[PDB]
Amino acid sequence: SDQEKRKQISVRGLAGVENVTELKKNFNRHLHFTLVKDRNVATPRDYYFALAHTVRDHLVGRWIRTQQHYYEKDPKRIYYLSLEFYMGRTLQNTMVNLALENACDEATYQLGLDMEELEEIEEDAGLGNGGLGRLAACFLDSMATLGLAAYGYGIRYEFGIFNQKICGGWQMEEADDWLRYGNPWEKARPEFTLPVHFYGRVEHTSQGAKWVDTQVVLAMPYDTPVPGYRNNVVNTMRLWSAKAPNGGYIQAVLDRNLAENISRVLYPNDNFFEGKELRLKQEYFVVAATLQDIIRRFKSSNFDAFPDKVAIQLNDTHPSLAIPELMRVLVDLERLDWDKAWEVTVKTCAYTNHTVLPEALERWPVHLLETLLPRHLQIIYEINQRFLNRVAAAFPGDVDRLRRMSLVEEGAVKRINMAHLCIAGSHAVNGVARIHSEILKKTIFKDFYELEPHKFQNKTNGITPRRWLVLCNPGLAEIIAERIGEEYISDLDQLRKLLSYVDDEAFIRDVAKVKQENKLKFAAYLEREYKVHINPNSLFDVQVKRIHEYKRQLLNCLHVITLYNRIKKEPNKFVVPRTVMIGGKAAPGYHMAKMIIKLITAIGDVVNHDPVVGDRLRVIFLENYRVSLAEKVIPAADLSEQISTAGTEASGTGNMKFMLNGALTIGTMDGANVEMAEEAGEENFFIFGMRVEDVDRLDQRGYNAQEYYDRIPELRQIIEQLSSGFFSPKQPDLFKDIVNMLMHHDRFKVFADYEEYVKCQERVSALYKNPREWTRMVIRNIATSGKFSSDRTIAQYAREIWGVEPSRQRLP
Amino acid sequence: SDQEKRKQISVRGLAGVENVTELKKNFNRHLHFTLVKDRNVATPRDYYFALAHTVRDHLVGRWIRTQQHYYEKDPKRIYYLSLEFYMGRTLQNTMVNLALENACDEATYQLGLDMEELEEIEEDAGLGNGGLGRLAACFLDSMATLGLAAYGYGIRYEFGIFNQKICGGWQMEEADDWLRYGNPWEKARPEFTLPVHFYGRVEHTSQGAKWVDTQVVLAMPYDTPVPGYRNNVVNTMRLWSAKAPNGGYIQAVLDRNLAENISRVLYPNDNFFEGKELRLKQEYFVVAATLQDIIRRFKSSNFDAFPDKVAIQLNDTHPSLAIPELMRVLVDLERLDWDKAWEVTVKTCAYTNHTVLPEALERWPVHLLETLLPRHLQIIYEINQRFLNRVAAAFPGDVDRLRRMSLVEEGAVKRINMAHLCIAGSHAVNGVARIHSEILKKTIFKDFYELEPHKFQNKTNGITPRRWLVLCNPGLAEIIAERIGEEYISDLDQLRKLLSYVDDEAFIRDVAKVKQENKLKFAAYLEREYKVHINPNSLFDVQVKRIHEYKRQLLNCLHVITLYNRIKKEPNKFVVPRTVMIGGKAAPGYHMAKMIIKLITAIGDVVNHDPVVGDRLRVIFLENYRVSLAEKVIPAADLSEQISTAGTEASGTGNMKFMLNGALTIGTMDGANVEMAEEAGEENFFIFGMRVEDVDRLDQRGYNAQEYYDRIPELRQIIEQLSSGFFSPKQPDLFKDIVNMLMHHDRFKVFADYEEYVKCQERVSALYKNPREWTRMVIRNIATSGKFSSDRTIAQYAREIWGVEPSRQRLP
Ligand SMILES: CC[n+]1c(C)c(C(=O)OC(C)C)c(-c2ccccc2Cl)c(C(=O)O)c1C(=O)O
Ligand SMILES: CC[n+]1c(C)c(C(=O)OC(C)C)c(-c2ccccc2Cl)c(C(=O)O)c1C(=O)O
Ligand SMILES: *Cc1c(COP(=O)(O)O)cnc(C)c1O
Ligand SMILES: *Cc1c(COP(=O)(O)O)cnc(C)c1O
Ligand SMILES: Cn1c(=O)c2c(ncn2C)n(C)c1=O
Ligand SMILES: Cn1c(=O)c2c(ncn2C)n(C)c1=O
Repeated sequence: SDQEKRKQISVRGLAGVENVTELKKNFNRHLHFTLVKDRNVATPRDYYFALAHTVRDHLVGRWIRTQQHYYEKDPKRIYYLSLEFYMGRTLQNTMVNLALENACDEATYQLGLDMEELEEIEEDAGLGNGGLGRLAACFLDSMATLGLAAYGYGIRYEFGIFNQKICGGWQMEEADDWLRYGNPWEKARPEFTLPVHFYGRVEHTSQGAKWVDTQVVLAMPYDTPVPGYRNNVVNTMRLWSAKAPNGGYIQAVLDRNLAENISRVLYPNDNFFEGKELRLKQEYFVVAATLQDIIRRFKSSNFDAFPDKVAIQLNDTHPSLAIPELMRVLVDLERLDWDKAWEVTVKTCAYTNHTVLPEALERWPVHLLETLLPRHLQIIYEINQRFLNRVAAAFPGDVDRLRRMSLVEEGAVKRINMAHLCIAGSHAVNGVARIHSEILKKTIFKDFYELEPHKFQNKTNGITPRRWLVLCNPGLAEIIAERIGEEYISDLDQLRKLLSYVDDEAFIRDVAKVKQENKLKFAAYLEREYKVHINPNSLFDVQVKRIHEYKRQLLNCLHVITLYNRIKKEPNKFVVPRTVMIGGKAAPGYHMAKMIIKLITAIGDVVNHDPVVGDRLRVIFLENYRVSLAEKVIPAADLSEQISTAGTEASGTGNMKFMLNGALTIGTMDGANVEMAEEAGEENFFIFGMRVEDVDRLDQRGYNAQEYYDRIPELRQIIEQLSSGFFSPKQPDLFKDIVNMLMHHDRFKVFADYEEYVKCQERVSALYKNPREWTRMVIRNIATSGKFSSDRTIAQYAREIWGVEPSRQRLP
Repeated sequence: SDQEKRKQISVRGLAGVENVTELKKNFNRHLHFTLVKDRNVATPRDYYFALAHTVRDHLVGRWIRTQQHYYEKDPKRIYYLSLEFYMGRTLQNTMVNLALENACDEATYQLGLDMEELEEIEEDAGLGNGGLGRLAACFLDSMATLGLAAYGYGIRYEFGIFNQKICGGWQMEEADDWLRYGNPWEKARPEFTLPVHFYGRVEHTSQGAKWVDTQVVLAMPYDTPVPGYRNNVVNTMRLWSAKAPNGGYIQAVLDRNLAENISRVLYPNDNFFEGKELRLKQEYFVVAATLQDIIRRFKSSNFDAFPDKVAIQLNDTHPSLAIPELMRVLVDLERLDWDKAWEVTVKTCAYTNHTVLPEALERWPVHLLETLLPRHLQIIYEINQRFLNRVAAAFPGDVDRLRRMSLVEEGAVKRINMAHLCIAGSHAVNGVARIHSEILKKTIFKDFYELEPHKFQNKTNGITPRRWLVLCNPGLAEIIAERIGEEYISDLDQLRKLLSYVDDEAFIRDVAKVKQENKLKFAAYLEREYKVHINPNSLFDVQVKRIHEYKRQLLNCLHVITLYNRIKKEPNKFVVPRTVMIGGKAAPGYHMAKMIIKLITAIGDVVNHDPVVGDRLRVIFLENYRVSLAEKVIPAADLSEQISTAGTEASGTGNMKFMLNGALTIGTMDGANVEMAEEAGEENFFIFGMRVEDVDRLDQRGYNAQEYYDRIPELRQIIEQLSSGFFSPKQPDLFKDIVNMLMHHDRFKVFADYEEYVKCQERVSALYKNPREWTRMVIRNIATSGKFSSDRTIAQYAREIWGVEPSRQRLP
């Protein structure tokens, strides 16, 4: 009796067995009881919510069963700490991974509703800036699919990356109020709310050190379920929210907003460091809370065993404070000896580097750290002293090496090099692509690689074949399925078997049919939502990614102006029709990126209205590029632009998405482009321009953009057009800053790759003129994209870093 | 087909038929699917939520059916506009009104859970300061129970009235974060979000006037269901939330908090005007949005008929801007002629006055109104000019009357008298108790009553017998039920039949048993939650209400010190044991009220620890008095303190709650005390002190507190104790401000009612010495409390103001 009567309370029976009858029944239940509405007044969004709740209900039993499982079994747990999780929409992905997509589709049909229309109501969970944030998301999905006891820990931003609008040809930012109508996926967990301390001071009592007189901010966790692919595994992504603890009474209540501002907005900086204190607060916030929850879970089924049960993976140096924080807790609170604590920390943490550009790396002024986190700065200084002590003993007399490896950067404003802190405190540091990992060992991390070679590894990036194929390209996924089955969805290497169809007329006809369907659908979407008309019988040339100087959208601009100038030159000469699409957001305070977006639209203003050009060349800027737009435009792309200056793009992932969806790649030998060309065969790729050693040689003697301007008539014509106001009649000097940078301050040598790029583009159109051959080369790409599935990347992290074994064994 | 297939989507079948089996089934469903939890990790609060969701599900079918009904039938709609709705908890009230209390109680029993424990997890929706806010709440409940198409419109405050804590004997305020774990009762309605304009300017174009260049703030409505008593009627309370519309990008996103601050906190001022701009914003916010929604509903099944379909009731002058706003919309937007629009407005609005104290009435400086609401000030000036024109024609030559009746108050700071605006723009102005309504006609509103006598009415306040008897006092409700049935719950006048039992030994034994049970329960609650020990065999003397000078808690203080001094004087003389309880909150910036709370605890510090006093007299301050605490302490009260200075308390409602729950009243002839004494018979009451005419006479010759001090030795002793530091040893002069006020600046003549009060208290204890006679007099009170049920008050408002007929006919 009594406590035995609570056995009734169980997950035992849910909404049935996963079919149409019960699904409709539950959709109805949610529409009336959850939305307190009826068919007469239900709005489309209401219907979207009804469906989402019905679908989420299917997650619960598995969600609870999975966490119970990890508790029972107690496997080593993997913690992915990141300040970004670019998740995009969840509805379709959840249905796909639970195998409910067809049933929901039928159920909503019989209820007279259109599921596709409803799925469009859901807005992106854009809690990320780009690559790094999307990778976290692909990683969550792969770890679930691989049966890993993995937890994604981040910040629940009230406002994700701003929604971009184009006004007058310029980018205008708008707050991304994504939680306005609520979030059907998350589940708050008040009982797990934790305190995070700021400021205060440090007093050294008999015992040890004490952090006193601090300002407290509470961290409330919100759980979102992450389902593996049909294995009945549902993992958790825990995002922390800032809550105030509990000039007059009124103002004091209004001021609660100050402490809760911590989790308000995602800093919109992609590959750029801004040392704003609010950002440092967000970083410590997610770290402190996350570590408390990790230790709690560790204590609930001494610290010697911590590394055997815990793996903390740092996505960049953003959550690097986890290293000194873990030490603070172990030494200050758990009273462990410094060295034993240090051993534990290094064995627990592993750091992932995502770039090599100096401006993108974190260097926090010490004054900011001493006022905001006094004891962390003290611990960092002690970590430094003991680390430098080791290099001094390993390289006696090498004082300059000491200076270069120090965690502290002397100068006008003393700063703390976060990347150095991570290497000292992690047992593994990794690059995200073979070429990037190698550059790390030879350049920026060279000193460290010499002191501890074992520490450095490579983990080439990936994307999940679920969201990035099955989800976004059902057509491609089905034709691939009719030939080789469905086992590829969680074994992408099987795509290899498609090579056997390179000469199959049916498959060749199918691949091209699917691509043109997607191109048709995307064109319909653009005209409906933006009243933008694009020629579906043109070659879709697409470059989507954040606007950057290093990504060289500018190089792409030079090419489209060349295409236009050549046409005007020889109007009656035939050219492969092209629809050049460029999309991506610019960080708010990044002037040049904002100038580039304006140049793109400026070019379009001329090109798209020239009667002699007509249907032959259209240049359009895809507004507000985000995960959901990527799922639409990438499957409709013919040519994938991946033209970053060699050695600047650590890896790239969009490149992989394009390859997996039937697009041929034109790019440099940079990041993962190198490994993609190796997998398909360079004969099936469109590699061009300088190689890393080539830019290095150019650097040694000096890059003089004037030389290329003096030597290339076609290039001179374009710059003259830009300078003279040909693309800005009403404001002639509008692009002077772009021209000036190109001519005298181009760190990315655009002019130096112009000629080879244009010629390589000629060969792309030459191949496009032959559909059959274009299609056959596409096949050889898709068939070799298998190594770029995040399941492979994750399996390597697991076995080579975390020390855990992946598994595709389903749960009941 | 197609649209005929959507007929399936219906409320048709819910969680069954309202019994234990299905209830458990649904509680379980909610615990797993709604809370994403299971029995192993479910927290008590989780269980509280599970139950609340299960119960709320029972509301939906009725909720939808009721609104559908009003749409179909299209009755005249009643809109209750108020800046406060003191709703307290909803769980029990919902169960009670739906007749699910027993089933839920059994269902939770079989699931091994304790419903009472779970109900305590829910916190108060304290969106009110006191009487005025509670009245709105009682009114919502009565209008539902009476089958009226009524809508409560207010502001969804993120923070209700602060939670009061006592530290060092003083009140400390804490933000009331009532939405922390969510609100299971409300349902947001994004699709009904509306824009509210501020600042800007007015330009007069050909057509008319235009309000341009304004700052916009969005108003998102949240619906809470309000169930009638077992009639299947569920009405709506719509509360608006502030949302920003859509120094750098980051700061701009953080600054969204400024516009959303509008609905952040409830101003904690009870009976006091503070002209803060943020308050004016809240007032316009609720008015603008509410009126847009009202006109929408009016247009969706010309304006001549507006008054026949709409009734806007102003709870005080807080939402008075509704008058100029309705004119603005009708003239500016709907282009109606001024006079036709004015006719419409007056016929639509009716104003309710709640006080007579000058400091509690609204007078907004014109400079504040011209910058924040330029066109409203213009419309107010035009309303004034035309109103003054009428009085001038009705009283030719009376220029001073013009000056006194003007909506504009000249002087250093020109201001707008809101009360005057309401009288000019309402077809009915009403007081809240017979004596109050009469004072209005003779004093403050005299000029207006002379110009338009038809306009002035009285509507004596009430409380709902559901929350205030059935809910809070099940014991009393049951014994009353076993004698006369249950029809009284919605026909309180039936309580009259209890007079027939005044000499029934069974009933007399029962009434006293129920009261002692409640006294026992309350004592248990106080010791458990506050480790406060109270003698259950003492007479519970209780004064709970907001701390005020006019409510005279100070007079009560003088009495308890007298009780203590008399005991010390004659230690071995027998005295009726008393537990004097005083509770209530002080507005943050109200010094004297804060000094009073400190004096109360100070007195307790001496009294409660004097060994010679022992169990004979205990003085305790009930911390954080709110609706839920009222439901606990009032049913356990023996003596109800209602001692405001005659003519200051417009009506009071707590007085009614005490009478309905078996407590005898000691009070002045003020507010509704007068009508309560009339109903029970003054022989069954404990009326004392000056009458209105007595304070007026004292005012004419001047109030000299020194006279009473010179003439009353016992009074002199107390003041000497206060001044000398007897109740504040460590800080001798701690209460000098209280003494000084009493001696020379007492607007409420405490000293003048001291003697009669003490003597009247003697007669209370004389009666308490005779349980049988005390109980019989209690019976005669409860049996005559029937006129004070809000159902009666509401029925009068309906028939005499709104022009609609109440009804107890159930819906299917
Ligand atoms: C006690 C062991 N855990 C387990 C079996 C969980 C569970 O049943 O979760 C289901 C409701 C999704 C889960 C958990 C525990 C308590 C409150 C809320 C959650 Cl969510 C966690 C966690 O940290 O999240 C566990 C852990 O490990 O400490
Ligand atoms: C179209 C007529 N109304 C009606 C039958 C309602 C209803 O079915 O409500 C149920 C979901 C609780 C209700 C309504 C209408 C549209 C969206 C949300 C609500 Cl809530 C209202 C309202 O203003 O609240 C109605 C009104 O009158 O305009
Ligand atoms: C994949 C992805 C990225 C990263 O793209 P790269 O071209 O590798 O820089 C950025 N944004 C979105 C929305 C993505 O889906
Ligand atoms: C009824 C009520 C009031 C009003 O009480 P009065 O004594 O009439 O001033 C104030 N506060 C609460 C919590 C109430 O329930
Ligand atoms: C110079 N600069 C910036 O100023 C910048 C930026 N991203 C954001 N900002 C503000 N990037 C990438 C950049 O190179
Ligand atoms: C003088 N005074 C105040 O100063 C006050 C108040 N309520 C709030 N405040 C700030 N009351 C009722 C009051 O009489």
